[PDB]
Amino acid sequence: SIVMTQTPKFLLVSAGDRVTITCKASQSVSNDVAWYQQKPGQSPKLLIYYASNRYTGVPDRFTGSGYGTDFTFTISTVQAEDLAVYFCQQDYSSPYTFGGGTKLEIKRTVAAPSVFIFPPSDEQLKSGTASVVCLLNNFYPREAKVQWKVDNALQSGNSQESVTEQDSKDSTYSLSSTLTLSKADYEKHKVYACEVTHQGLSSPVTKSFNRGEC
Amino acid sequence: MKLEESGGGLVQPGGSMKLSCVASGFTFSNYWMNWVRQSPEKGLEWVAQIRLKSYNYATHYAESVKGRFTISRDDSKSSVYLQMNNLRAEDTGIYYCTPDGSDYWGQGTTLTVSSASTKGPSVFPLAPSSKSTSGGTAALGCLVKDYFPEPVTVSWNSGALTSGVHTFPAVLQSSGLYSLSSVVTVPSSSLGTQTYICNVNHKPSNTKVDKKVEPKSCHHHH
Ligand SMILES: [Co+2]
Repeated sequence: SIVMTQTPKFLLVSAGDRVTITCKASQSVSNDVAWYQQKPGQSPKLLIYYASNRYTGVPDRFTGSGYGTDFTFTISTVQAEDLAVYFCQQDYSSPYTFGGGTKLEIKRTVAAPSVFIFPPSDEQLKSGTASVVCLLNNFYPREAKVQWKVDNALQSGNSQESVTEQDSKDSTYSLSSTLTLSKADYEKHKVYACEVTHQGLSSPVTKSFNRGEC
Repeated sequence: MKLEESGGGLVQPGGSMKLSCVASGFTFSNYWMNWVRQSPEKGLEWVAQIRLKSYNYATHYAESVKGRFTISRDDSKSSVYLQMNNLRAEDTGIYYCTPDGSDYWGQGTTLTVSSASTKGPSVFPLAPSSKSTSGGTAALGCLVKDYFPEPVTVSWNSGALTSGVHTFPAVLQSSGLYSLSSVVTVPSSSLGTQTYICNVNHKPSNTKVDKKVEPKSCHHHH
């Protein structure tokens, strides 16, 4: 079967800038190449077909070209709403095969997180566990250090972080960090602090609460 | 023009499942139909195709599904189906139904092939408070913890609330059970008149849960 080799795997672009994605077929596929856009949480959307025709309703910034083995797809002036993974696909002969995808990250101006902290709920505590959640909202770039401190003692090995996809409008990320401990350990300590270090903060920001405060 | 997949779910390796896709707003009998699947690890993979009455409904299959999967259609019901036998772990993914030219796609239907038993989540409030308030905005949310397998879906006030929502990718805990948070930022003035409810659905365990998230005062009045 025909291998479609799609490059780059990742692309960092400022809005207004150009995106060029390439697919190379392990053998000739004439012009039976299509390009798809898949935004987070959505199904693929057809953008370009027979390698160079743009589908109905797709804006002019989207082009493609190529024949045989070498195919490219272009977004001339990338918009925040173009945040997606893009895929090529070979229609020429079965099995129809897809490129591995290209993930677009949109470069923007630095934006500091707003930081929020959440104590464990009364209901969860009843069950023997304490989850403490720190939220970093609407920031850029993704790079961020979140440090948990309990009674000013730095934590290690007992937290996990999750990050959202870039927002289609403001191009920011949000991030959750969840500190997990036993109810017994939780009740042994007073101060629960999340400390955030980020390029957009002139100095790390700490949000905290006392066990029993809320 | 619309397609809708159903039939997906959780199944044991070696098990069987049938997916369905119903079309409307086009002349179905005129279109070749495809099933395509997607997983993070493997990406997009074409699975099966069925052609027209003319062809005597010619079918083709990806090597990896040959002898196990059968595509069929019912033109009189504008429907295409995928019968899946002897399911493998690697058949896990979201399955999409798409016509020739892949002009349009459905919402997809999730197949999970796993020997593990299911576990429904607990849903805990992330209460809004002074600790999650900045400049007249408050953040609140819900922690959906200790479930297996993926996915859960989270909505707010039955989908009436979408602005400012961030539902985070689940993370695998050291226990092997998933956890995720969904948050939203809202006017802090809203807290007094608006009820905030996270609607949680983990279909594998038949969990359908609505959790009202109530504000906490802490010592803000002091
Ligand atoms: Co007080």
